[PDB]
Amino acid sequence: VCPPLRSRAYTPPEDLQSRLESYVKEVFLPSNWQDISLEDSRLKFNLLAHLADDLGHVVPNSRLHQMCRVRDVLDFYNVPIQDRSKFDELSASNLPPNLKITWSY
Amino acid sequence: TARGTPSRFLASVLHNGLGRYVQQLQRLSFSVSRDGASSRGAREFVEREVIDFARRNPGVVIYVNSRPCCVPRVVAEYLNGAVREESIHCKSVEEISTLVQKLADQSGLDVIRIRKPFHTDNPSIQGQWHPFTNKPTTFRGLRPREVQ
Repeated sequence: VCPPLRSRAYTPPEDLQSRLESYVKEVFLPSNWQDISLEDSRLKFNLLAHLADDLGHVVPNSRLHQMCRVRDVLDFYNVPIQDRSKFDELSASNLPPNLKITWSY
Repeated sequence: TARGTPSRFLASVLHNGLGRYVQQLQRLSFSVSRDGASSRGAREFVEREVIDFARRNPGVVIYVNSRPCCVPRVVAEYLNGAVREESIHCKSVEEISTLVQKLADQSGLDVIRIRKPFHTDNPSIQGQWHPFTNKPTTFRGLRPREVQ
């Protein structure tokens, strides 16, 4: 059975640093944990897979190489993303009273 | 050419400036397409300019219709009943903005040869010349060679 399609929208959690540091402790602890280099493939995979499973949002292959540090991972997981259609965006962008937008799609 | 084209006189829709200026443009219907390189500029205009234009011109109703189209278009309806349909096909954001602003600033009167660059309803203030102006009057209104 195919699971229902997942929504691409992702709002960063408020307890993002706490969750990320807990996962860092689980995987790898030292001071300045944001600078823990993710050069070991085993640890990189563990951390990123745990984060993806938890948050529902995964690092794309294009950004996987540039996620070199826990700081980079934190940046990627605190930048948000939305998946609403262009119609929804335009209609929710505070359309003036004299501007009517309709989709025949 | 002028002889092969209709012509009109300089005029305003309802004396547009005497009391107050009324923007003649009333409706702007933008037929755009989700897909199709022809309407890329139209899509960018809808995203970045149409809202600003709408709020700048509160007297114009704008209808953005996104349907499958090979030639995106803009239909401008003016108070006088004139409809001007312009293709925004493969026009950049700047070109679309200039075209829309020209439509907004333009009256509904036909774009044909204007016979005179001016129009006065009261051309004369001192009295239109007639042959008897600048002609002196004679005693008892006697025409030349009249005896009595």
